[PDB]
Amino acid sequence: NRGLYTLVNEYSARLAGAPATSTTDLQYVVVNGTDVFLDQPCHMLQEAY
Amino acid sequence: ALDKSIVVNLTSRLFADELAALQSKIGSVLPLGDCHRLQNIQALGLGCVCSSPDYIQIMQYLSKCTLAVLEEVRPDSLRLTRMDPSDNLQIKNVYAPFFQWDSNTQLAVLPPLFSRKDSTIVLESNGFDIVFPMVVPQQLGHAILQQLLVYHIYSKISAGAPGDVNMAELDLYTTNVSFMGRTYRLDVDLRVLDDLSMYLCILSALVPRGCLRLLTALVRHDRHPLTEVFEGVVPDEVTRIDLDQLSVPDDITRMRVMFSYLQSLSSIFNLGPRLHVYAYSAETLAASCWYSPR
Amino acid sequence: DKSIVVNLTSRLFADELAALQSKIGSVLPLGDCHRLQNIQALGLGCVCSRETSPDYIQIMQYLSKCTLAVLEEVRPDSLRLTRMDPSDNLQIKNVYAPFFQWDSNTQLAVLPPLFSRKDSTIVLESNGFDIVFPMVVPQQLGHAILQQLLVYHIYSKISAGAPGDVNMAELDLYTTNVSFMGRTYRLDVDNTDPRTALRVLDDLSMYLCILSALVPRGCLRLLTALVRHDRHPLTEVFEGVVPDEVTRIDLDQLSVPDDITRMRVMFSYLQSLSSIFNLGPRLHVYAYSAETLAASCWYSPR
Amino acid sequence: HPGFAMTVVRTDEVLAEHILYCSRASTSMFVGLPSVVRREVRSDAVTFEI
Amino acid sequence: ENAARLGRQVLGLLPPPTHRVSLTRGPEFARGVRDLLSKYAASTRPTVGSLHEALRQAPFRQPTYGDFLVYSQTFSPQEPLGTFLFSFKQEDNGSSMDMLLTPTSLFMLSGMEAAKAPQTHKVAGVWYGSGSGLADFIPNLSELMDTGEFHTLLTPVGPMVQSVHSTFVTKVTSAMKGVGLARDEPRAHVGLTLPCDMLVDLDREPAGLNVTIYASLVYLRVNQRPSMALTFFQSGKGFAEVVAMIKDHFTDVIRTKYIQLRHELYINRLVFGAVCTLGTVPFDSHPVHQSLNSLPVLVFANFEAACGPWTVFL
Repeated sequence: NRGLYTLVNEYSARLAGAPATSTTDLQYVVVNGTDVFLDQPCHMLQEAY
Repeated sequence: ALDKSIVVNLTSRLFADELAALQSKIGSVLPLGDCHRLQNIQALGLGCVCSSPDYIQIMQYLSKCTLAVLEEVRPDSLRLTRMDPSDNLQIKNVYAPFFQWDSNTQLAVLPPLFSRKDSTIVLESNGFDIVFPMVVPQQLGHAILQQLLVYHIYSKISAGAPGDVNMAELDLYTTNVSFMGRTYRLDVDLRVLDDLSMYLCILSALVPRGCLRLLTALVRHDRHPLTEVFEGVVPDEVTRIDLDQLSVPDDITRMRVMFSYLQSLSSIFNLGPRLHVYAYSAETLAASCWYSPR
Repeated sequence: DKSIVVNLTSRLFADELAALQSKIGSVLPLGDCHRLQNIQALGLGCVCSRETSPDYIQIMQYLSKCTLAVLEEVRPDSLRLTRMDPSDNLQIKNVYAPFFQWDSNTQLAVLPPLFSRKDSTIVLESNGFDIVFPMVVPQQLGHAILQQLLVYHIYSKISAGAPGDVNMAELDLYTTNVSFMGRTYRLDVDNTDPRTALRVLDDLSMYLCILSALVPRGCLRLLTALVRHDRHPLTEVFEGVVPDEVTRIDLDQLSVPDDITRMRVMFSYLQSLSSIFNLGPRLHVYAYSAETLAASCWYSPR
Repeated sequence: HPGFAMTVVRTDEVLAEHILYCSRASTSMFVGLPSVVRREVRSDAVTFEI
Repeated sequence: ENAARLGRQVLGLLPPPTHRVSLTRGPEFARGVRDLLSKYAASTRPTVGSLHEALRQAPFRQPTYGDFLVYSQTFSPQEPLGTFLFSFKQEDNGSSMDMLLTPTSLFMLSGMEAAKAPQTHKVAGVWYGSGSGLADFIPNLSELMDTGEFHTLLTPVGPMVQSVHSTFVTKVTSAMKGVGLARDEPRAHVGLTLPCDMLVDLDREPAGLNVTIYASLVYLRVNQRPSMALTFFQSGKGFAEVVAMIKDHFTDVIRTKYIQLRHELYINRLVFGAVCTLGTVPFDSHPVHQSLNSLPVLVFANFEAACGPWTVFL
């Protein structure tokens, strides 16, 4: 909801709200984000393809 | 001589409100995930397991964990101090609710079971909520629990049948705790103790069968002589149980189930993450001690 | 420095050198904390012999007396071991034969050989002795075998006294098999000396009938409100048939200040059962490496 | 066919290889000096951390 | 010539000397603080010689002493240096002075028989008159032996180290952790001393670096009035065996108690004893028998003291 010069600053830095894990069997939810390299653009635009 | 300093960095600065709440709890025993020194915020506190709580899953976790003490809270980061076995430290009494420690006592480290204002500090600069344990003297630490274990049982009988429990008789003998000549009125509005009351009552019916079945098998000339004395403490009605009404494959699974609720209930009260205070000042709240695991 | 050199007073051969080579880095208990030591102290089978019946309690009861040491070097004239100080950071390597996966922050304890004596016993015929090895096991199975080994010595006494009491086929599968996650394991208990396993059972019957004399009645009345009303996931041992003795204690009414004095006294006899379910020493692992099988723990006995 | 349709939502990953451009003199770096402080002493090893 | 080679292996394996900084002179304070700071700064750099200087450090630990401040009416001036100490903390609102219970003093609070302990009653008859001044402070030596809460109040501390005994108030220093040394600078090994009357020794058996010393406080009733009893034990058998060995010692007491309490038997009466863990003794150190005005008193060398909680046994 904040202005889009404080969202572009916050886009790549903060890992967003509860994304999935990687290289698992059943797609669990991530925690501790250790070496987690995720980019989810559908969390900002609020859309699905 | 040796380094014990666990610098907890933060990805973002603390709020002006969130900083001053941690400034108070600057002497405080905290569980902590790993022993190395560069860690994130997600490794400290009981928020890894407690941020819908359960009792035994935290109590068994506090034995296996690595405990540490606050020493400094700067804005951008924290700094702790790792607590070794037989290691002298300097703890401050800060825990809400206040219990008035004493010198030459044996402080034990318990899970929190009071409200979410006394236990945790909610941080929103980073999205994590650190949880402080319950550091209470050991003799008071069990009287504070064996009375609330009484309260959690009788508040389930009056939910099923309200005519059996007197509310006025209940909160006159349970909510008061007398230790060291002082009375502590506790605060109760208990989903923490729903693991014990289902383990202590599931053990409540296996013991009258389990002590007769274990006496009818152990009868011989070579009986240990003290068991002749405790052959009379068992009541009249317990010595009228017919052990033939259960099958032989059923009487095995009422021992192996029974012996596991004997030990695992006995183990969590003989857990030893305790620490021996040898100096305490009642108005400065600073106490020296030495840690002693198990 | 701390070390233990152990002589092999005769000699040793080339087959048992390769047998002692595979058993390197394993914890054995030995007799005395001297720098010099002979072969008679290192065996856990100085009490666990072949021609006599073993006593798995007394073997385990022997194990909380001894000092515990880790092998480093196997020589044809000597065995050089390193010892374990009672408050010491050290390293232990997962050599042990029923493979159970450890991790960091686990809780180890040393047990007698309870699944295969023949694996642990390697015989040194050049000196007229056999050296017997324990197994280090996390305490979730450390206790669960001692729960199972005492259930055997209850029901084996009933079946050997009169075989019409106990059906033998249900006796073998239930009293010998240890239930673990994924796997069930068969204990090596067929010809034992149960004479010190009954003294442990003769100490339960003092603590247990005290616990039956002062059950708090509010916990009894919560069972009768739970075994026939609700279907809870761990009460399903108790079916709708409640035990009849529980209902025959319901004849008195509830009293809160007379169940505080029962909850408190029952509480201090539950703290007494940690003198009868004791394991040996404890090894608090604080780091583990799964590709090398090397744990680094903290030794604290008793 | 029961009397309701449904919409079905998924999430799917992609191993993407990336290109990072970064312009000249964008950042100023400050580098200190290393220091050696030991922090685990055992019977087998005396560790350090630089 | 070969002894000159050993003169290098000694002088290269010694610990580094402790720095002495003179605080009385002026230009000798400058030369002493500088050699802290010029020598610590070369124990931090990442070269090989600076890592060579960080490996010579010898971290020997020191015990943690307690400072206790006792009435002289409840602590005798004739106490052997190394007597064990029990604290007592029933009430807190005073917080003026402290009660310390030596085992020859707690023998009078119990009222146990002089035929169980023959020698230590005569010595407790000359250090204390009738046990009154010990028992003037506790109005519950009849209601803590019924309800069974006496062991919950004692916290074991450690042996005597230093006692400046005065006429009215005695100042006592103990050693809680570690080997008990005298805090004063000619440091002597003040080991723990027990009378041979109290201690009951339990013992092919292996020995470690350890033989512990336990304290059992046993409730009983003599002359149909409540009166406890306290004995000391010594065995390196592990906690599972000693609890089985203590119950053999008290078979004749459990039988003769519950006969006296056959008809009336309240729930508070059931608790019987409690076992603490007082400290360890290294094997190869035998205790030396010693007589004091005559009282047969063991003395232990290198008793390093620990502390365990009281666990009820029956």
